[PDB]
Amino acid sequence: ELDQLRQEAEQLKNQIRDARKACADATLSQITNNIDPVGRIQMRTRRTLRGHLAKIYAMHWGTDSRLLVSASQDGKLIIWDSYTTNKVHAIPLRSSWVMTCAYAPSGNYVACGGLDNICSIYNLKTREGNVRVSRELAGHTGYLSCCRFLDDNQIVTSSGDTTCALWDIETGQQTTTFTGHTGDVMSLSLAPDTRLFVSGACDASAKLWDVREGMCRQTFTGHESDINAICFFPNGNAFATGSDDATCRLFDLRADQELMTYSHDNIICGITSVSFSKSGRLLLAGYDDFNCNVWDALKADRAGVLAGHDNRVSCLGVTDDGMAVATGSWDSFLKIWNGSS
Amino acid sequence: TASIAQARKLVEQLKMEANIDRIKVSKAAADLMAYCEAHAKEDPLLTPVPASENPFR
Amino acid sequence: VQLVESGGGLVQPGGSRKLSCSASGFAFSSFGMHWVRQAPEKGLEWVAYISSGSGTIYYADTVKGRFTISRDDPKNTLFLQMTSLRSEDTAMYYCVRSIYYYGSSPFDFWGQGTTLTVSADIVMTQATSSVPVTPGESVSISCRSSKSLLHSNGNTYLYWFLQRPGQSPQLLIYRMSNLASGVPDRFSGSGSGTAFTLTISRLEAEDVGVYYCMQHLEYPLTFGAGTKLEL
Amino acid sequence: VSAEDKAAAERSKMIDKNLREDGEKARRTLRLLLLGADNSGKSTIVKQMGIFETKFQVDKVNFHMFDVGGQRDERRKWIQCFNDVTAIIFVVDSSDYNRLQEALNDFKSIWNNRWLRTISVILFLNKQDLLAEKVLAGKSKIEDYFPEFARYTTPEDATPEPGEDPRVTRAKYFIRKEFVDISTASGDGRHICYPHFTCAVDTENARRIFNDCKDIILQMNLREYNLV
Amino acid sequence: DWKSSLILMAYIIIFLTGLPANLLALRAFVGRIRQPQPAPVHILLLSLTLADLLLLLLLPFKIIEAASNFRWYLPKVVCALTSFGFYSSIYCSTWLLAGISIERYLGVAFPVQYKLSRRPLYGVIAALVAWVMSFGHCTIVIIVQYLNTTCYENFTDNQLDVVLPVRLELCLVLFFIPMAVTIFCYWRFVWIMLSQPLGAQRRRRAVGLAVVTLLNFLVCFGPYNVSHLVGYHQRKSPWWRSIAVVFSSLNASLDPLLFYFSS
Ligand SMILES: Cc1noc(C)c1-c1ccc(C(=O)N2[C@@H](c3ccccc3Cl)SC[C@H]2C(=O)O)cc1
Ligand SMILES: CC(C)CCC[C@@H](C)[C@H]1CC[C@H]2[C@@H]3CC=C4C[C@@H](O)CC[C@]4(C)[C@H]3CC[C@]12C
Ligand SMILES: CC(C)[C@H](C(=O)Nc1nccs1)c1ccc(Cl)cc1
Ligand SMILES: CCCCCCCCCCCCCCCC(=O)O
Repeated sequence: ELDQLRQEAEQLKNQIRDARKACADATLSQITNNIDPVGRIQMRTRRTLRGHLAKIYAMHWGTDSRLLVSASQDGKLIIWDSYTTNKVHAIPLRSSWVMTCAYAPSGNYVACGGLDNICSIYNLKTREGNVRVSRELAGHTGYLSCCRFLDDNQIVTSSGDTTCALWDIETGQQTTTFTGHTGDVMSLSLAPDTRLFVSGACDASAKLWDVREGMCRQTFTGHESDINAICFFPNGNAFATGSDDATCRLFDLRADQELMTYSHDNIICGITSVSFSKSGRLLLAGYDDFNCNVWDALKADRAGVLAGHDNRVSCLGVTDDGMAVATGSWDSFLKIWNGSS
Repeated sequence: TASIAQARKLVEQLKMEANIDRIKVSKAAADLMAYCEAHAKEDPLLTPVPASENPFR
Repeated sequence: VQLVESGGGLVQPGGSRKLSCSASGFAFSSFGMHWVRQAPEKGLEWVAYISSGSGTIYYADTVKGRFTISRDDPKNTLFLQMTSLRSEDTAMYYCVRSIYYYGSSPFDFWGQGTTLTVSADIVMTQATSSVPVTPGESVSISCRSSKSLLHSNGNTYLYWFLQRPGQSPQLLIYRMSNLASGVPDRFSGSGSGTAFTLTISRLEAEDVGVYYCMQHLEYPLTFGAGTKLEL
Repeated sequence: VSAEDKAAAERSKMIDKNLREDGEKARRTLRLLLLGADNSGKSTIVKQMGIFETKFQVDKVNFHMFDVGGQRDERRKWIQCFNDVTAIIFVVDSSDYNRLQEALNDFKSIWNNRWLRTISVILFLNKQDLLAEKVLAGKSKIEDYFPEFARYTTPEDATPEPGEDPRVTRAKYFIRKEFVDISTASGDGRHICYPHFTCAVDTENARRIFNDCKDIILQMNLREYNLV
Repeated sequence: DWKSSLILMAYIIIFLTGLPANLLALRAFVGRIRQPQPAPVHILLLSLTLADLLLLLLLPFKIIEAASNFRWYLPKVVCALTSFGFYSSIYCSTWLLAGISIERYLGVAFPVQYKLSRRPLYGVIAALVAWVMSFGHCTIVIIVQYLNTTCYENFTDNQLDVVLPVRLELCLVLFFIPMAVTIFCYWRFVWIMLSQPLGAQRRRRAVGLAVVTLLNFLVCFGPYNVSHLVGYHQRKSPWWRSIAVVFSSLNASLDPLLFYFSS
């Protein structure tokens, strides 16, 4: 049984690998080298948001591209007004070890999660005028690393117990649980259609899941270390991964293989956050070197370095209209970066 | 044994992953290139916008 | 969410009266509170306002000095000390809460009100004061301001209120575009920086009342003359 | 600024004031992380007390200790959060030599962690009485698992304050030096490991954790004034 | 002249080396004043770099003054607008450095109870008592002389009847108080950082860098202030006052090295 089974696995993997080789008929490089390069993307610190007293661990732009929510080990979950650097809300978290935060598409709710293995949903728009926790989603046997609302009542959370789960806020029970990862899941990225969602795990692999089907569809390998952050191409047919091996990788949902590796000998630290631009031509990517290096998605050429921060760029994010980039770091400063002509 | 059950799962999963209609990288790549070029005018980080429009100006 | 105001009877001219506004059901310390009067058989006008934390206090030019405001966070009570009352001061004083952040709904809840009987401002004009209309059709309520309420931030600060007969004003639309929570989708608002209109698609029996305009671009807050909607 | 943006700015100022007050209130406590094996008896260290937070006060200084139970077997990818802890209280069972090598591997992994390159470690050798009884009996030999013990002799000019036979002192200092070798093979002086000995019944563990956070904080103060 | 020749050289080195360094230092020190929860030390260290820079940015005038063999000075009031900047920054540093010494005793004698009770204000109260008791104690003097109505150096006996005595106070109130607290504080730091049974992180590089910082202070901001006294006794303005202030300025280019640049 174990012999024949591993044998089956081996020959199946052989098929997958060889099938992938077949597809490879060219490279993104040999198909993109004839296009004009982006040039040099220079970004200034257009706004600095301060008030946190500890390392910022996550951020998430609202759907209006104006409000963002930042979570830090201070124990607070602030709702910034990025246009005027005003703190709309300051939610005191039950546990001061938050590792992720999320803003619902509706703008009505926010979520936080950390080492308490509980996702707390806060009702920002309440009649009493105070943001109070509306539901605590317990049932995870590991630290929470990422959470994303589906529309307003389903939230997909990835924990350190090698499982990702789809929740029902009204009932508080896991509608569907996703298994298959052999290591801690560090990030997830919902597709624009909110029908598929990927997850980057510490097993140096990424899996494409289906929220309705409840099981994985594709798996992707090629990273030499843990995947700290993952994103999604705006078209929904590709995604990018940020690993600890200092190389970003762009995968595809159809060719089922990596496309281009964003590497440089100057940088040896791992990528902490990966965020795509509105058009998908620019690949923002934070690094542990305190610098967010902007990568050309179709060229793997460093267009620019957002060099402002003083400790690891911990979270990233691009507005829904693509008008700004917000990078949060362990120095408690959240800086909004915008490009000027 | 739990082991054979676990390995059984893998085989089933691996099978699913194997039987998937993959298209050539040439097509996928071109599609990403297209999207970027089609939505290129509208990305205010690759194509800086006039000061009037940078709401963060 | 409930505001009860008590302490209004009859006061001789030139006397002193203390008003109390009891708050219970929401975060009182996080809400800025206003005092709004309403003379009998007349419109309503702003009187005083104290921010959250008692930081900034603004009085209307006609009540400055004579009236002093004071909130009490520990037991959620709002006070309005009255000194040297005049014969024109007899009005029903309302307790209104207002929270100010990005996307909030100021002037959302109004108190029951207490009756008192004494023995450079943007004037909002509502030329039409009585529109006899039947349920089912659509009635448009107009407003106009001397100064363009449109601000550089992109928000036109004009609010609307509904005063049912023998009731308290209820917020319908804030910032001229956003519908207040609980208000039916039948109400709609539009206009420009100077011209403002209020439109109702389908009118039911509960829409009978007086509609008052509102301005929030500058501290002196001014209401409209009102537009009664007779059945 | 409009009338509703001035009030929004006032609300933001009040939020800032509350945040600063909360930060000032929370800055008076020292944060610690307790790490160790299942048989290490980690919980019993400070005695009279998903994260089992333990708060004890000594010399009018409030200590916060975060025992991260459950989670998964690995201690990585969650230890990034504990980058600002003053010290790490590593507890190891020194009486079970079968799992002693894996304890050395765990300590090596903790010491060489990239995010703990500046966080000191307060190491506790738990189960002193069991170790003494085991080496007194002689049924289990330390040299059986560690061949270098037989050639290793007692450290010259040591400090064996309690009145035990040379075998107990030799074994105790052998384990202590085995941990210290990994402690000093790296760190380049940015952080140091303080080894102690715990009998699973002593109430002075809090004092040792304190007297040692006064040399972790003193070293940190020396680094701010560039006197080190 | 021979004496003036070297003094010029002293200033050009004290200016060529310190100005870049103090500016590099001002960069980092401004940055740490911004990061969350600045420490009482970072406020005092920025203050030292600013006060030091003013001496360096006012050194040009001193350079040309001696360059013109203490003559050929077309500017007039400048001699009471630049002097009040050189002979005041010297006394503001003597006080900040005596405040970067109570921070180093209250941070080695009480290590924990200081990390848990250091509020940035405690460093602004100190940065003011230095400025208020330095620029203030010199302002009063320049204003008083204006009320009564070469370069604030050669004086008449009638002036020496007022200049010599006022100098004594600027030596027994703006140096003997700061020097006392530096010697007491940098005696305990040395004694405590030696007693501590734990070598841990180059404790020697500490009991050593502290002794340099005391000796630097006593050999830079000390020779000049010893002149005020010699003058009162010798009923004259000692010429060596001109060379003493050369050392008092050396501590504007030596401070960036001993406090910022990491060996
Ligand atoms: C008072 C008065 N009335 O007439 C005279 C003459 C004075 C008078 C002025 C100055 C001094 C005097 O020695 N100073 C002061 C000074 C020097 C230069 C510029 C401004 C100032 Cl405040 S500060 C340092 C000290 C110094 O030079 O080292 C003594 C006495
Ligand atoms: C002493 C003379 C020569 C120089 C004057 C410098 C002193 C008095 C001034 C200049 C800049 C000032 C600082 C600028 C801003 C801050 C940041 C704040 O979080 C604490 C106060 C603090 C740190 C100020 C304290 C006082 C300060 C340091
Ligand atoms: C007295 C010595 C230690 C001191 C000194 O060089 N300090 C140091 N700075 C940087 C390294 S050592 C000095 C001051 C003034 C003169 Cl004129 C000569 C020497
Ligand atoms: C010159 C600036 C100094 C700023 C830092 C001040 C820190 C003071 C902390 C120690 C005060 C005394 C504490 C109690 C004494 C004790 O422990 O017995």
